[PDB]
Amino acid sequence: DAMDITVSIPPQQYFLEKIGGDLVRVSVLVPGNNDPHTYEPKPQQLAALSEAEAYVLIGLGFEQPWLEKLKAANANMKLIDSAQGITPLEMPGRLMVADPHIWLSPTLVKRQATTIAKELAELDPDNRDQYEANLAAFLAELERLNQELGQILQPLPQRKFIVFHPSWAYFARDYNLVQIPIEVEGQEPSAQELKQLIDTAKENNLTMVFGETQFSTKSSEAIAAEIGAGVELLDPLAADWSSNLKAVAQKIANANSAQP
Ligand SMILES: [Zn+2]
Repeated sequence: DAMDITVSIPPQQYFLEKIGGDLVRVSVLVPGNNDPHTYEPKPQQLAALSEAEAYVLIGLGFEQPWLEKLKAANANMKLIDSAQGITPLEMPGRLMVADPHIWLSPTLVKRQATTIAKELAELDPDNRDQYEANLAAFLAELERLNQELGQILQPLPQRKFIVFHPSWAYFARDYNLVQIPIEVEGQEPSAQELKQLIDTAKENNLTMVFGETQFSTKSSEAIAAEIGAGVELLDPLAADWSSNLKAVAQKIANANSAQP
């Protein structure tokens, strides 16, 4: 019957569905409207883990906060580090911690899905073919999306974009963009740092402040007001992954192109 796999975030469900089809029944630990960095799994969720045949970790220390509770919920549960074999980027803040947001890189997702499929075929060999097949289809979908995002951003005069939460480092890396984070987690306590950001923005004529759906937009609205730019939201946990990245790229493009 359908194999019960659990994942940390909505985007992973997208990948598991593409790879597993009706052979998997995916459960998500962190809701899309929540900040996974300060998320605490609920008791009902820990209880349900006893049925999970495996759990797909994002890796790179993303699940560290509840990593142990997971093993305690089920030691038999196979932990799938979907980030293995990938060279990570350093976090914007402290330059000695890996950046976990690799699920927003189409190219890197190819690797993530490949690790998932390989692992699903080990627990359920009979369907090894459907997994490898679904994987191939998905990969090709990825290269397509990758190429599509490239034609939207490549010609953009402006390569920098201001974000609240720094969750697009890997995405901005693939398409030669630079995210300027409003939030930090261990950098310089310079209370005026946000002022340097505003002046840099004004001089480069940045026209938009991209806040994240999972966080308050207060500080982004203020920043934007001061820079004279607009405020838009990007949803890094959107379940509708593929279509979401395209909308994102499109917003970037509308903001980083010669303006009216
Ligand atoms: Zn994040």
